[PDB]
Order: sequence, then C-alpha cells, then structure tokens
Amino acid sequence: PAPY
Amino acid sequence: IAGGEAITTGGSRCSLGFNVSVNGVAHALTAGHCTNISASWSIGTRTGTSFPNNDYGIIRHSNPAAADGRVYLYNGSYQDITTAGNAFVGQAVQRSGSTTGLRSGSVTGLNATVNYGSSGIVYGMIQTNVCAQPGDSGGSLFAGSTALGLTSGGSGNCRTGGTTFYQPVTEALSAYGATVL
Repeated sequence: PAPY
Repeated sequence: IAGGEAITTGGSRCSLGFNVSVNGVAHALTAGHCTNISASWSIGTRTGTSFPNNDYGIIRHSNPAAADGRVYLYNGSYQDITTAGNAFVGQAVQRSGSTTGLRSGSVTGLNATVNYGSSGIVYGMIQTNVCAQPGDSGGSLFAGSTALGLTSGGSGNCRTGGTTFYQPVTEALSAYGATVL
C-alpha cells in the first residue's frame, strides 16, 4: 500500500 | 468547494475531505500526509497536521463563503452532509476524490495497521474494497449524509480494483474541536  | 474536490499547493494535489467549523470558523479537513507538505494551500492556510500514526490535517479557509457542507458527486450533483459517524463492517459507502471521481463499495475491516514503507505506519484505519488513485487522498468517505473518513492510501487502482484505507473522521474532528458543516 501507498499514500494516495 | 465541496468534499472530494481538488486542493493544491505548488505542484501537489490532494482532495478536500469535509468542510467543518471550529468555534464558528470555517476550516477543511484533508489527509495529514498532504498537509505535511506545506502550510500554503489554494484554499487557505494549514492550522494542523498529523502524519504518520494518524492521517489527518486541517486548513483554515481564506474565503469562508467557500465552506460548502456537501460532497461533490462528479455528476453535477452533491450529497448534503449533516453528521459524522463511525463505519461498520459491511456498510455500503461512497468515496469522492479529484482523480477518480465518485466510487462505491463496502467496508471490509476496521482498525487496520498500514505500513507505507518510507512514509511510515498508520494505525486504526477503516479498510474498504473501494478503489482510489494518487490525488484522491484526503477525499470523502461517506454513507448518505453521514461523514465517515478521509482517504489515506491503498493498493491497486480503479481499473483493476484495489483496497483502500481511510482515517476515521471522528478522531480528526475531536483532535481539533470541529463539527461537520
């Protein structure tokens, strides 16, 4: 997961 | 400007989460990983930020007339917001953001820990099967007229689908003594  | 619309700083873009009031003063909630970037935004000045651990931030509007207490649905209509609540597993939710617009799905987990690698770890996140893409962060997670969360991040995209995590809006409201408009 990654920050949008 | 309503929930889900673009807010920028220099070349960076995020989405507005919810317009709120702090002792009668109009502010906007968005993601903390966005407000960490700068104090100066298209809509005003940052007055609070918390990322990682949490993922929320607040901006005081330069123009109080712009604090629209609704969420933009990206089809020329808006959803009126009246309260804030807590999500529950299986709830039908919608998300609005400036990259992908409006998307729907359901809450699949609560209190999720999310490791963003070099960006750090966030705790207590709402988990959903709604897709999102870069630029969608800070945008609105809601169910009808009830505000629930702010887009933080996830995996996948809106073509293949993915998993997304949201900061519960109630923690952000109590951190700043704010109420949704």
